[PDB]
Amino acid sequence: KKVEFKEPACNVTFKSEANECTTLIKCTTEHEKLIIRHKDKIGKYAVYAIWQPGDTNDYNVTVFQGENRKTFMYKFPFYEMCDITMYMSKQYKLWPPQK
Amino acid sequence: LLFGYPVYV
Amino acid sequence: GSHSMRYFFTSVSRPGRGEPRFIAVGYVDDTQFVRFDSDAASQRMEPRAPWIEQEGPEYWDGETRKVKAHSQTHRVDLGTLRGYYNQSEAGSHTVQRMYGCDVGSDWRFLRGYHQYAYDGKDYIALKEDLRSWTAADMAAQTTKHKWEAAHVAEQLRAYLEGTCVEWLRRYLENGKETLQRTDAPKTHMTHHAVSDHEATLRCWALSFYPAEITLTWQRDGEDQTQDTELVETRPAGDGTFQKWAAVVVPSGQEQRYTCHVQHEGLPKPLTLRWE
Amino acid sequence: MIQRTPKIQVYSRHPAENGKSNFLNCYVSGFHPSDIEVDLLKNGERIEKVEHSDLSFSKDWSFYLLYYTEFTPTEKDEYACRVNHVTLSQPKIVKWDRDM
Repeated sequence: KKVEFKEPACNVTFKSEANECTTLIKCTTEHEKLIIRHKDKIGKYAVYAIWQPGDTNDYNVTVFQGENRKTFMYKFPFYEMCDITMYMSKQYKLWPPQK
Repeated sequence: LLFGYPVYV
Repeated sequence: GSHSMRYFFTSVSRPGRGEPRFIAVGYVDDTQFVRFDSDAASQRMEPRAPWIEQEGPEYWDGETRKVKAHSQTHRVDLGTLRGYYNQSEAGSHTVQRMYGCDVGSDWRFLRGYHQYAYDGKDYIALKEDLRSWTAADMAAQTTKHKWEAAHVAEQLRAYLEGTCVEWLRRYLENGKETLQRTDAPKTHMTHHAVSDHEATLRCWALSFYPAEITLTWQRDGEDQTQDTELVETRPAGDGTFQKWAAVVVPSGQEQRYTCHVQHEGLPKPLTLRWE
Repeated sequence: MIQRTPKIQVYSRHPAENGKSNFLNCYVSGFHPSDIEVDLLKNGERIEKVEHSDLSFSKDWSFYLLYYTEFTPTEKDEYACRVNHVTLSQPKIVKWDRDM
């Protein structure tokens, strides 16, 4: 009846769009379901958002199984990846955005 | 979301 | 603001060379979010926008099954149509289909669409009332009769005024960062010497969204036209669009002309004068 | 049947500057049938790394596609788009004039 929860498999991907760095946190689990939380967003499969300098770098994922659950906390170097992802926009001074 | 009814000309 | 969702389907027969080539693409306003290509390795409906990846496995399995059903029907349609027109079994033909819905600023149903084309020509289309059909030739009449008996319009009306609009709203929210945005155009003017007597003034509009935009030239106030060249609004490849308008002007008179830019993302129309 | 000749626009995503990575675009629209051959050329030679959008069409049923490739402009290098369609007797070549 007890559960030895396995950590969810999550992947963070980046896509340059309209000179903004879009981020997508997508996760899966062998358990019943999961909930991803990032900024003010929540998702059972993925969370989409635009990341800009000064934004948070945290997200957490809760996996469920029956009446049981476990939340895993994470940090990610969003600026580093966005910097790489927005290389072309940076050349024309279109990124980072105005604060 | 796609229409779910198959249609044939 | 007003929004729309559209699905476009293209099926092309290639007799003797395997099944028809089928390509389906889905759009919300001016941005694509999904596609299916019969020639792709996956054989699955595939995302074309990161925000649609917020939909789970049930969405993808369900849409994959439905898109393959659309592929199957068009595969048959090609056979039916060549039969309707007594055409050779060896020629290549094209069947196209589009359907979708529009919502007003209130995000409530505005209008629906569902039409077909055979070899680049209108074949049959659902009328605005979503209850009657528009058929051209005899063949289309055959199709119309069948659809009326099969209550196709009734099912489409239920979809267009229901599921279509409901999912459009869902997408608008899930991809709000990209879909509910307005990117004002970045504008500038270029000068091109054509001769020692005149020059081409070109007004550029770049990095804007949505695609709708109006560029016009005026001279000392009067509206220039027929003398002004416009190109089709085109994709920059980054989710944004571009467009330019040009006019041939006599050297030394450039500053008499003015370019006017109108776009949803601009608080008020822009006016550009050379130099 | 119906046959429409493709309109062709060759341009960059961003105003071009030598040394800055950019995207070379060849937008073909208003054509029918959909069968079409599009190549991006550098100094007359075909570029291998070229991607294109998913076939779609306008209200009049005419098709449109976007072919693109990432490149870094040089003052020397010349680029162009080579298109061939049933409506064309011979391949049509539209050069990138880099006017923006």
